[PDB]
Amino acid sequence: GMDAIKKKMQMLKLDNYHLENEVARLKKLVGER
Amino acid sequence: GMDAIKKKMQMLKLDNYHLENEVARLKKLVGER
Amino acid sequence: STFGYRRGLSKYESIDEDELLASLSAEELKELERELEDIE
Repeated sequence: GMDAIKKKMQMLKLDNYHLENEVARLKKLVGER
Repeated sequence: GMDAIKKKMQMLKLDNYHLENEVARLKKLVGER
Repeated sequence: STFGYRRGLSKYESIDEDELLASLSAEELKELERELEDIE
């Protein structure tokens, strides 16, 4: 139902958050702030 | 109506692709790859 | 702590998924749940 749409949207936002946290790790390892 | 929300959800798979490609590029630069 | 501005929040915390779907018709909600197959 609409609950599957809510879950997949909130899951894609969590995957996006994990990828932003991995980009933030790798930027910091390159000697950034 | 909902077609704008379809495209909004398909876009997150593409942002996560741009992010995975940048994760791969930075893992190359910092020697983790 | 400044980190609370993002720790536990994605790049897209600008609308709640309850309110985002709220105005759709019953046949739109069906055809939007069908899109989840194409998204995966």
